[PDB]
Amino acid sequence: EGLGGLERFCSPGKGRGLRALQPFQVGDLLFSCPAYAYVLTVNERGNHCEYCFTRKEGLSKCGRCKQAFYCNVECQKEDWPMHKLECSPMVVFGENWNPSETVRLTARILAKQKIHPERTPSEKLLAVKEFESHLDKLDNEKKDLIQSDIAALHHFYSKHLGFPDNDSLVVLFAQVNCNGFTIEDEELSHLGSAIFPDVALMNHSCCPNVIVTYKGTLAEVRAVQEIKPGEEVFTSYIDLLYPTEDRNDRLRDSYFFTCECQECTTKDKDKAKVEIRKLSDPPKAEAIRDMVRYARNVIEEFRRAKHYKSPSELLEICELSQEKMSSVFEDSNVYMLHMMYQAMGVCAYMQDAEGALQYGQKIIKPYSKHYPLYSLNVASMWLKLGRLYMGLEHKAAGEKALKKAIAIMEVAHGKDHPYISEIKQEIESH
Amino acid sequence: GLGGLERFCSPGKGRGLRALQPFQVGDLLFSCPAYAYVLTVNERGNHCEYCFTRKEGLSKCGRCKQAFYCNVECQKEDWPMHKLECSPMVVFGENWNPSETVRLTARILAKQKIHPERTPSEKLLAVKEFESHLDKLDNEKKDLIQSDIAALHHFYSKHLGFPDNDSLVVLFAQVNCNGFTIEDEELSHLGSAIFPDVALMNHSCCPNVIVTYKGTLAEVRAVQEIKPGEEVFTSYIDLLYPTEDRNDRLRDSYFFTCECQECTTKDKDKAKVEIRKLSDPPKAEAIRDMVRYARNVIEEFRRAKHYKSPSELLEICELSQEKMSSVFEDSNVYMLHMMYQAMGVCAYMQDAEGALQYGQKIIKPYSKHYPLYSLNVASMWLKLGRLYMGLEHKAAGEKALKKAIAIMEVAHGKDHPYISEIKQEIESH
Ligand SMILES: Nc1ncnc2c1ncn2[C@@H]1O[C@H](CSCC[C@H](N)C(=O)O)[C@@H](O)[C@H]1O
Ligand SMILES: Nc1ncnc2c1ncn2[C@@H]1O[C@H](CSCC[C@H](N)C(=O)O)[C@@H](O)[C@H]1O
Ligand SMILES: [Zn+2]
Ligand SMILES: [Zn+2]
Ligand SMILES: [Zn+2]
Ligand SMILES: [Zn+2]
Ligand SMILES: [Zn+2]
Ligand SMILES: [Zn+2]
Repeated sequence: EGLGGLERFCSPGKGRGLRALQPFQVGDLLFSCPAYAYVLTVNERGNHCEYCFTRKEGLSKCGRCKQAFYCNVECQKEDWPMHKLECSPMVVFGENWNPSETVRLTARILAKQKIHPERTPSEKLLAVKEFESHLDKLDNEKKDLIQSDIAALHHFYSKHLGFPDNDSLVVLFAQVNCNGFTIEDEELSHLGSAIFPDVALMNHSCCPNVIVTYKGTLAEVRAVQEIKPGEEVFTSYIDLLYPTEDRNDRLRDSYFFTCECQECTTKDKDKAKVEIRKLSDPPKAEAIRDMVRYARNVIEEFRRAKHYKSPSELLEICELSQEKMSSVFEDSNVYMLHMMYQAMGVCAYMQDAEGALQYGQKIIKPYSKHYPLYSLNVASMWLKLGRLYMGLEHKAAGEKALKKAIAIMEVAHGKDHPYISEIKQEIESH
Repeated sequence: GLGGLERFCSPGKGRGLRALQPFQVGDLLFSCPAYAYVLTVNERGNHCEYCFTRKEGLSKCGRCKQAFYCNVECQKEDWPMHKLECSPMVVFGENWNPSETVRLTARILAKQKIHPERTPSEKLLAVKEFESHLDKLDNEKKDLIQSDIAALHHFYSKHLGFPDNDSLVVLFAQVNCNGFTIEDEELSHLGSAIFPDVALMNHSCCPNVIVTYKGTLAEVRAVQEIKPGEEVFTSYIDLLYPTEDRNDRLRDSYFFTCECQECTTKDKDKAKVEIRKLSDPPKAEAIRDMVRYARNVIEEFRRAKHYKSPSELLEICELSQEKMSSVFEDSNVYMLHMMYQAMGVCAYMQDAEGALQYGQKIIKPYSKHYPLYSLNVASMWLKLGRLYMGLEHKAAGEKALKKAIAIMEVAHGKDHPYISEIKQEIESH
């Protein structure tokens, strides 16, 4: 059928999209869409159920592989048609079993089509076969990364899968890299990847009118602005903190397009985001271009460093970069804030909560002013800063920060969402 | 309808343009703004994308950095067309290389979607009415148009509403027949455009008007005496080559055979295929062999420029000129063509002394094979002129430049900007 209040249409310049037929207010559920295929990330095993993504302590372990946990035998046998793709190879390959998460998700996509080749209730407006691939635009270096995924697919998932032509496998991974979703928790921590066909129909905008939240394996779409009949439903694919140039670089790299919304054409927030300190002698333009290029490099340098460097060395990257940037950038600069945010996360892992709160409170005020009204990046930041206070018995500034997240999350997740209950339950704990 | 001219059906040539009032040599028949246009890739940074203004120091486009404008005025004025390529040029990167015909065709579809009514550029012949010569398309020729439709969907599928593939075949066929290539004062390629009213004029190897450009505006000026009732004729091809070579391009590219005075009588075919009668007169078959050889090496040099070094291109000319000099006189148009190519290669190596030695040899016989007012002769005088100005040979330099002014003042007009800059080159001491 068709989702009530919404209609599929061809947006001029954006291919296909989702358009509203009835008015939607801030907080209204536009539609819900169950996952077509989904996988729990490796680092969250034991904390969430494999079948329904229920976070709970004490989960029944899988007898054969011991690396898959369920709430009970109910969720176990329900997940077996998909778990059988990995249960046996995880023990046979042992340490050598390490497929990418995109390959894990793709292997279950092929499995779902094999045991359910007709339209699922997850694709009432956009079938999985209709996913745009951008195959024409794949760079040669990008083509080897997709071929390396097909090689791992045959390497790990050859037991239960009937593989189509290699041409059909290249286009399948291309669609997954464009239409794939990453499930996140309340703290915006990575929980897994999934495919939501009807949700993938919505286009991108740096000033979106809806935000996507998750209730286990079910994706919920809720309006973050006022949506009138005839207006297209827009979401955000990327982190809206960085300037127009940085945003469109991720968009062109990962999705093969350049955003042309109000923010991207006028560069309104580019002044406040690339904020410069107006000392007596204003920094020359070349001194600004050098620091911005320096800031983007060290941000990518920190991403590689986390994979193999000690926490004390990751904190040294932040404190060194902050010194070099503080000569030109004000503390409200998004690059200064990013490094300070990474330093806050490293302190939270070393359980130096006092040091993380000094970073969290410093950045929270300038952080929120660069985001939309109801943003999950701001809500999760208030949650992280909130729960750190509750562990140090600072329940004054703790519940004050938690109510800020609840205010934003009640619009994004909804008032009945389970995340809203647990945060209220954390303020009740005396 | 344009005053002084009328659209009519020429017997044997479909439709054409006919004059109603007398026109003197140099009179502007009409002017026509471009319907769709595109700047060639190799002239970016030298000319504005919107108005083809040649100027140093052009504002670069922030998003793609591969599109230059005079100012933000011309930038946003070209945005309804530039947005078709701005984003894909960065996304595709190195792999973005559509043919210029596809670039121009993609902008035609953009113009018709935001302006489906009659434009002031089609006061006598609409774009929909362009002849297609679809019946005459060879099956192998159909593969080049299908290869262009494939690239059209491949590169311009984001902002374009594509009709049926049948409607796309007929569209590219119209572009290949009615398309124009904008040239500068040296007849160097600046881009492609569509001038509907200008495309109405038929071809003749002795034309009465010549088409010049003032930025993106095409200007038509008479090169002969035009009486009321006479059809307005232009030239589609380079009038240097013999009748057989000329009509081969016409049947290949425009699917017709010219039947003007030159083609029916072959008057200049004797002087163009001039043969030197040494003591033992060259055999008749030896002429057919050298002519076929000369036409082959001309196409052989055409492929070589795309991937061979300039020092190797000069070896192709000097080798062919030696073999041809046994039968052909130095005034032969085939000898002149290779010498013209050698002159251009020497000018790229900045060996202007070596290029001037070729230029002076060919300039006098070159002009005698062309009409009185021909841009091919004007541009040749311009290249020879400014080459002297770089070597401080301003005597023979301004003397060669005054020859271009004589021809260009009739073709381009006395108010044309090209006439001002060359006068500024003689005034610069
Ligand atoms: N704001 C935007 N402007 C132009 N293209 C956009 C866009 N937002 C999304 N897209 C396009 O949509 C793709 C994301 S998947 C979203 C659905 C897609 N339009 C479809 O119907 O298949 C991207 O590859 C991008 O090319
Ligand atoms: N001298 C000539 N003799 C015969 N046909 C000619 C011609 N010059 C042009 N043509 C014809 O006209 C086409 C050129 S495009 C210009 C206009 C065409 N008469 C029209 O109907 O709109 C050629 O491709 C050929 O079909
Ligand atoms: Zn469960
Ligand atoms: Zn198992
Ligand atoms: Zn944007
Ligand atoms: Zn301009
Ligand atoms: Zn651009
Ligand atoms: Zn002729």
